[PDB]
Amino acid sequence: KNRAARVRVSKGDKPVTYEEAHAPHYIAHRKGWLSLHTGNLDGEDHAAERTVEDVFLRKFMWGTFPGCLADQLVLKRRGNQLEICAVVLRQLSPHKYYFLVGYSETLLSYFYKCPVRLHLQTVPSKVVYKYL
Amino acid sequence: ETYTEDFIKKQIEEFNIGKRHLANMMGEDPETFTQEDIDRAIAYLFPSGLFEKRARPVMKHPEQIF
Amino acid sequence: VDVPKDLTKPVVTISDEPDILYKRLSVLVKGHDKAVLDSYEYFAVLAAKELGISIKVHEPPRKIERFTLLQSVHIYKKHRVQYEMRTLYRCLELEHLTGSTADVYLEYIQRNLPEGVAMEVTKTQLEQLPEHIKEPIW
Amino acid sequence: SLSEYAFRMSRLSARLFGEVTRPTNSKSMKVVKLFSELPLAKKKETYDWYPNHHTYAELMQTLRFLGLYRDEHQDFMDEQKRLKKLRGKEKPKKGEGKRA
Amino acid sequence: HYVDWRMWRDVKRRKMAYEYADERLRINSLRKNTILPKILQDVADEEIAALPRDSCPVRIRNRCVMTSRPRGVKRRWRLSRIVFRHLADHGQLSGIQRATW
Amino acid sequence: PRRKALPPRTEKMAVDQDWPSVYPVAAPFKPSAVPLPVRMGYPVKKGVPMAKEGNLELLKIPNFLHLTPVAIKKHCEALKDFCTEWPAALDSDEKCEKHFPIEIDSTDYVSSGPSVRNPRARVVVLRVKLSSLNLDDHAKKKLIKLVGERYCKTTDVLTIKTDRCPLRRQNYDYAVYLLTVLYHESWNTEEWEKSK
Amino acid sequence: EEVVIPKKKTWDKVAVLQALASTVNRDTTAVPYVFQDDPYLMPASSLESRSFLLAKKSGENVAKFIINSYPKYFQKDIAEPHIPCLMPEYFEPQIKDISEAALKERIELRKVKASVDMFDQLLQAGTTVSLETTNSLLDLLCYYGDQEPSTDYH
Amino acid sequence: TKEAPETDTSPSLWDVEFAKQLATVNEQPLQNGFEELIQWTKEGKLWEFPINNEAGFDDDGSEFHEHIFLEKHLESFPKQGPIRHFMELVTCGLSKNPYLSVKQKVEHIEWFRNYFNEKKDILKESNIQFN
Ligand SMILES: [Mg+2]
Ligand SMILES: [Mg+2]
Repeated sequence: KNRAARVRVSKGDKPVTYEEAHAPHYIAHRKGWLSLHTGNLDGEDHAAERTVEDVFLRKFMWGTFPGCLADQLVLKRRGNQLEICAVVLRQLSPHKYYFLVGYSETLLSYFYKCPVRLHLQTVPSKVVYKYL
Repeated sequence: ETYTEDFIKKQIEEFNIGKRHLANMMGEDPETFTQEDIDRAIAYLFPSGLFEKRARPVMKHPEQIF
Repeated sequence: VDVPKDLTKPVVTISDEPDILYKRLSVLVKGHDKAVLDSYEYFAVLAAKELGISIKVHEPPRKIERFTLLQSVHIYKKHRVQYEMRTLYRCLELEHLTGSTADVYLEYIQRNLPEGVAMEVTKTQLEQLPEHIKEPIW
Repeated sequence: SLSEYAFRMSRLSARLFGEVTRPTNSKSMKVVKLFSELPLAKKKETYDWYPNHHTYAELMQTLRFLGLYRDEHQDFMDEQKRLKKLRGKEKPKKGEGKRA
Repeated sequence: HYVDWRMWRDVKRRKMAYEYADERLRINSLRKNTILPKILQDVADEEIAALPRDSCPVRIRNRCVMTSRPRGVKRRWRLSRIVFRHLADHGQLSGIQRATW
Repeated sequence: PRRKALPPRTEKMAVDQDWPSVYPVAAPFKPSAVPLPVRMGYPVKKGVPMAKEGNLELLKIPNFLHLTPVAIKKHCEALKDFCTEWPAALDSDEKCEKHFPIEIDSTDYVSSGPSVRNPRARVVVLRVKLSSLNLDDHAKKKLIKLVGERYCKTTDVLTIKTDRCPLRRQNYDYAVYLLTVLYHESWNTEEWEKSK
Repeated sequence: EEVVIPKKKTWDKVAVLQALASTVNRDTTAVPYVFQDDPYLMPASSLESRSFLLAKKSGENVAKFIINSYPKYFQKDIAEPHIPCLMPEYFEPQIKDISEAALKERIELRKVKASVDMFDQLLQAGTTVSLETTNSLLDLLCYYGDQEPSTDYH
Repeated sequence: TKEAPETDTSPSLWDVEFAKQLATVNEQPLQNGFEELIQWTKEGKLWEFPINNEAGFDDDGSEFHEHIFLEKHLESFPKQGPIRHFMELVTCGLSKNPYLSVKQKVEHIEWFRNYFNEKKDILKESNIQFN
């Protein structure tokens, strides 16, 4: 039986998001990609470098906004701009979100030598697609 | 997910207002803005290459959705 | 009511140097999503018509690169997972435009290049013969 | 297998296009190839194959000590190491191992 | 802070190979031709053979940059098949999908 | 009491507003700013596509909200002052060839990333028809033997591709140099040519 | 026959962005652009409008404090063209010799105390200090009043 | 008004600080997204459009003939013989290398010049005279 990226059936009490509820064979069919760049197009270079950066940004944001992320990050690249779109919860005070936004954008801009921006969308709770 | 009649009445009010907003974005007459124009405008503003059309962005009348 | 009274326009200086003449500009965009290329085509074509640039469009054949990988971390050789990368194309062909018009149009559509879309713009410039070649030395 | 006219015409085209002018065998032509490209060890894909793991690990360790990054994995390792001391399974001092 | 000692040895091999690349190139050019005297080429053979062993580029191994796996690596992403699939199957690799045809 | 989120500002938008002011530049989808009841997501059985709030699928899309037909027409009206007029005399391609017999091809590559470098951008291709050059019978015969496959008899075009210099301006100056030495050597007659 | 080629037009690197910016006006339903466009993060008063920006600026100061404290983590330059404004800053003098050229470095960094000490030691040794440099030392002392300028953290 | 300016005037601490007080009177937060792009462009963070893949990289102002004609650097080598034939292949390969600067290409040629000087005795045995 296949396992890769499959939330297995339970007793009907496990809430799953839309992304978590779709196995890998639905990528490009019912769900899009979590990162968009030109590295994987035919005749394009630097796919390896873009990949390492994406893996780091996901770990950085997970530990920088602990317990706040309500979904996976969406990483977008246009030119030399880097946009990070995250869906967060409404538990931390706004002051701490503004501190962490100013802190993370500045730190990542100096780390990867490019203008980085972080767009936050807050939700009252984790959006549930179904109960497995 | 049960849907009451007061909930559908609110969804129809939002679709009529959003339909005039969409016509305003595309610079078209809100009166003669049909569902075919809505589908065309949504495909341009929110381009989705997902193979399954049922998973693409949609803005239809509530009676055709719920 | 709270509208600006006078707006400062960016300074465009007319130089004394002659401008470049482009016989053709072949803008080839590549992406993974056909619908995104459709929206970009509509935007780029509408932008060219408003600026008075003659533009044609066609779709080169897509490319699909596929490769195979083992499915298990250990043994089970006869069980694989296959992946692919789809590269879709859209070619905008612009003709008979000066260097100043090409710089404005390209800057406008390059800044609005959606994420995940690359561009390869081939510019065919018109030049006159060098002065040394117009006649033999002897 | 070329006439004297064709041979002299090919030597003339070689001088204009910056090719090898003297008659050179296939072995000696490897010298031209060697200096016409970068060695494999000098290509960026080669010497920058790995990301600097020292930088990433050291940076995130510093941010954790600064209280700005929460390392769940490191917190897990710390808790396991703390409970092993209470259980008597502590790391010995160098030179003071069970074999002395 | 590299994955393991084997990755650390390959890191040092890539560093030393980069430092001696120009010298090895120049000495090799003296050996790869039939123009120079044999007496001079025999001396060049001894010179390049006396350079440090870890300067030889054939000793470099393309290992997975996240797990140090020495085989099953895809060169374009520098990832082992296992790590590549983990990222691809979660939709984190731009434009990569399962292939059916 | 906990912080209560404000209602979305779409409730304050008029149906006759100036939308380009809401999305002036490319920005990610924001449910609280887009006054459209748009839904996205493969629905569950007897369900509906998920609403826009907290919808990650709408966040993955490179939207064109900043490029509505109304905005594009206003943008292009301000960009007309930057354009120059194509010469009216050059009405057809045959007329351009008459006055401008040389064509120079170069390519620029737009990718995403921190580095704008691309080694393919240095290549220069120079095309010219030998009919445009002042070549007699002897010179045109000698020029065709010197260039070899760079000349196409069907089209009568000489294609010189240069890419051995790091920069494109260097490969362009080198392409013009090659065309100059080829032209002057074709007119020069050596003594060994008598043995043809 | 002769064709008249049009004259070239030139503009600054931001002229096109400025032309597009002239087409849009202020959005009256939105809060200023500096704030996060989100109903939970938007300021709901003039007090939060001031404190939210101070919290964001505070986070930027903490990031710069870390970048300047651990510069070796931020020295890998992958940008082309180079971006000088995204590199760490070095506020410490790198010339450890006692001479005039070493005093001028501590005057550019605005090290009031170190520059005075370097000046005293340089003077006691008997070496000549130019007049232009002595004036450049007064400009630093006379401006800050013989006090160290503000810093991020000591 | 002052007909001739003092272009070489020194930037004293009093003049550099008064210029910062004039940058504070027009200091306002960015009002929209265009102004953020304009600010990043002036600072140099954002790429300039239309895209130029060679932006900020001029190979030391070198001309094409400095990369392609390297025989001027072989004036120290013999004019005939195997060493001339060998160095003509080195310079031929270097003249086709777009990844090296003129400075690096000369470093290669300078290395061979010194190498053949240290091997003069060995070359004399083979009837080759290198200086
Ligand atoms: Mg199976
Ligand atoms: Mg091997």
